[PDB]
Formats: sequence, structure tokens, C-alpha cells
Amino acid sequence: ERIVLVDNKCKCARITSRIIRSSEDPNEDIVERNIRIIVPLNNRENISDPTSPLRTRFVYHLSDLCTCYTYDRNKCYTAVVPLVYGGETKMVETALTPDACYP
Amino acid sequence: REQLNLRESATITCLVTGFSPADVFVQWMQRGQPLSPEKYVTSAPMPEPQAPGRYFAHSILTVSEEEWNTGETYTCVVAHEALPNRVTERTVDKSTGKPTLYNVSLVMSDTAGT
Amino acid sequence: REQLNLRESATITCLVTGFSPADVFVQWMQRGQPLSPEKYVTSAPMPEPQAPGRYFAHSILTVSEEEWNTGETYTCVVAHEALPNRVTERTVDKSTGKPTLYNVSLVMS
Amino acid sequence: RILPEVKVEGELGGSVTIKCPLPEMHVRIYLCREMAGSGTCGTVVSTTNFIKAEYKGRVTLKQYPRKNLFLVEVTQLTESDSGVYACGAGMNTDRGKTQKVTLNVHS
Ligand SMILES: *[C@@H]1O[C@H](CO)[C@@H](O)[C@H](O)[C@H]1NC(C)=O
Ligand SMILES: *[C@@H]1O[C@H](CO)[C@@H](O)[C@H](O)[C@H]1NC(C)=O
Ligand SMILES: *[C@@H]1O[C@H](CO)[C@@H](O)[C@H](O)[C@H]1NC(C)=O
Repeated sequence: ERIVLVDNKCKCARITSRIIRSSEDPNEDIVERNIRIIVPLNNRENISDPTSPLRTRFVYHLSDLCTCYTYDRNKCYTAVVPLVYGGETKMVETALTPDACYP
Repeated sequence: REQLNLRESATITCLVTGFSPADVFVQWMQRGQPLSPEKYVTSAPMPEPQAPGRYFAHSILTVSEEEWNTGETYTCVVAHEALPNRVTERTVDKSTGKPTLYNVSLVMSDTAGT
Repeated sequence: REQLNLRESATITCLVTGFSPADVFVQWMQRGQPLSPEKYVTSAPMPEPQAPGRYFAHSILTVSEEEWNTGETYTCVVAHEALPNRVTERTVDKSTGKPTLYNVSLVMS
Repeated sequence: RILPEVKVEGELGGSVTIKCPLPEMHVRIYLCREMAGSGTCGTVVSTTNFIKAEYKGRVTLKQYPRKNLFLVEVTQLTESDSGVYACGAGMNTDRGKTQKVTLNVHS
């Protein structure tokens, strides 16, 4: 019954709307605004590099809502990890999101 | 918590479970650069109680107490065969491991908008 | 709402429909004193598409976008020879709609 | 978000197998019995060798990449197996469920 007005998946806002069918009275209807932001509370500054301070601000302008906080479940985020095993250093691509993407 | 009270040293433990077979490679990085094996000690792969053939291993890293309170994010990177990318990692800092402060400053603007 | 996000101007329209005969007059008052004729524009009466012998008009007042932002009434006054006192007026504010009750549901669990 | 609640009957001797969708990318696919009192979800069957303590040895996992149905089977029914069994994926269990369905005892 609710039209999916916004289904943002990178800041996770899920704004929507509907018209509430009131009684058979004059049209003093109500329009709904079910905004539903979910706070990660444990992610980093860049979403793709776990070395920055964690997260203080959470800015949500709903006009730029149609850098991110959360991780897209169908997207893959990776990085270069500098391992060595002795003298050589094979900088190899790691996975910051094991299971959203496979090699 | 009680280890960060004597103000002498802090131990971060990287525990790898379920991997089979043995002989997994583990190391630590401090602010994106690796450390010598003179500061972290790994354990031999031991069997698992409820698992038929899966194993587990521990790698402890000991650092100065004041080296962990100011930040200085540590990462544990491991590389076992079975990994789809053959290499994975995890990370902890003072603001992430069992925190005592959820310092939140979320702001929401332009509620009506277009 | 779409026009106010351009942050340039605000456009208030005084819609005068359902009068008869023609020759309706429109002015734009603000806190008692009228506005200059160069601030608003009035169109000529045109017949109603369904109603046989009636008409309509319009009166566009364009102001700076910031000026709408602080209260400020802009009441439109209409004079036609069929009104009970020959003068009527309407007004809007930034605050002229409804209650718009917020219903916040902050969750920490 | 599929909700195909079916009325498959069960008994001690009786065996009921649930059907679930698979992404087939070798992620963590699990069946989980939601607890009404707890308000969370407790994994009864997982990709790994974990099995619930109550369901030890009486459950079987059956995966067909060919037909795109992920199905799990229960050997014996004690008649207490009435709850929201939801399937799913990802490491997470609660917030990752794909489809849910409640099985039933007797009929
Ligand atoms: C940290 O954020 C920057 C800014 O976009 C970006 O390059 C990346 O996500 C992080 N930096 C590195 C070197 O990974
Ligand atoms: C909590 O967040 C505010 C907002 O930026 C910041 O000014 C303050 O320093 C933070 N507190 C601590 C202990 O970091
Ligand atoms: C919003 O208001 C409706 C009725 O006015 C109420 O049923 C609902 O619980 C409210 N939403 C909250 C409290 O999050």
C-alpha cells in the first residue's frame, strides 16, 4: 500500500509515503513520511579502509538521498594488504566484506 | 578490561577457527605496516572439540598500554588456502573493541524536501 | 517546494475564479501598505472552460526567496462589484498549512 | 521476502523437509528457528557442521545446484517442532533471512 519513494542503500535511508484512508468524512486526509535511517555505529570514515577514526557524524540530507556509512550487500569492497613472509612483499588484494563477492 | 588497569601491557588475540587443514599463515600490521615476529606469538593448530577435523589457532600480540589507548589501530591478516581470496583480515582499535562510549552526533536536515 | 530549493525567488499566485461579469481588480498588500505595480502582474479575464458565463484571472507576485522565509504575509486583495462589501482579501504565511506533527521513534536497542 | 507458510504434517516416524532458495555462491546458507520469547533467531542448521543441541543427529541438509531449491529434512518429529523456520544467507542469522515458514505437527 506504500509507494517506495526512496530505497537508498548506501546511506540506508528508506523514505516512503502513503495516504491514510480515514473515515468517509471531508478530505482531511494524512500523508505519511516513514523515513527510516539505520545507524551503523561501528563503521569507518572511508567505508573501504579500516585505518581511520570510527564515526561521529551522521548527516542525512533527504534531497541528496534519492562518502557512505554502510556496505552494499551486493557490492564488493576490497583492499591491498601488505603481507611479506620474509623478504619479498606480495601486496595482495584482501576482502573487507567476505561473502558479498567472491573471486 | 582488568588488563588495561595495571598500565603495563595489552594483549590482542587473533583467533582463527574452523580452518582445515593446518599450517595457516598469520601476521599483524600496525597502521598499515607489518611488524617483526619479535612482538607477536602464534600457536600451533590444535583440534576443535565439536568438530570432526576442523582446527583452531591463536596469535597473541603484546603492546605497551599507552600505545593502545591513543588509537594506533591494529590489524590481524591471515592467509589460509580455503579463503576465496586466500587472504583476509580483521581490525581493532581503542574505539571499537568493547567500547564504553557511543559518542553519536547524528544530524538530519531537510526533512520535507522535494 | 521545488521552486524554493533553487534559492532565487518565491512566486505567490492569487487565483480569482468564478466571478461575473468581467473587470475585476487585484492589489497586493503587505502590512497595510500596497506593493508597487512592478512587483506583481495581473492577467486579463478569460472564460471558464465548463461554466458558460463566468471568468477567471490570476495575479502573480514574485519576491526574493529569502524574504518568504521569515513570516511575511503578502495578502492579496480583490475588488469586484459582486462581493458583499466590494472588497475581499486572502493571506498566506510560511506557516500557513497545517500542524505537521512529527512522530519521532528514536531507537537505541 | 517470501512467506510460503505450508502445513506439512509431522510425527515421530514422520519426516518433513523444508525448501529454500540458494544464491549458489557458496556463502553461509542456514535454516533458523525464531524464538518468540527471545525475540531473536537461533540457527538450527548451518553451512558448517553445527547442529542444534535438541536436533543432534536427526536433521539432514540436502543441496541441489541443479534445480535451485535448498532443502533440509527432519527425520523424527517430537511434535514440539512448531515455529518460524526461516532460511537465508550471509554470515548474519537474524537479519539475513530470505524466506520464512512455519511447519506443523499431526497434519
Ligand atoms: C580512505 O578514504 C579515501 C577517500 O575516498 C579513499 O581513498 C579510501 O576509501 C581510503 N584510502 C585508502 C588509501 O584506502
Ligand atoms: C565526541 O564527539 C564530539 C563531536 O565531534 C567531539 O567533539 C568529541 O571530542 C567526542 N568525544 C571524544 C571523547 O572523543
Ligand atoms: C505515529 O503515529 C501513529 C498514529 O498517529 C502511531 O500509531 C505510531 O505508533 C507512531 N509512530 C511511532 C510512535 O513511531
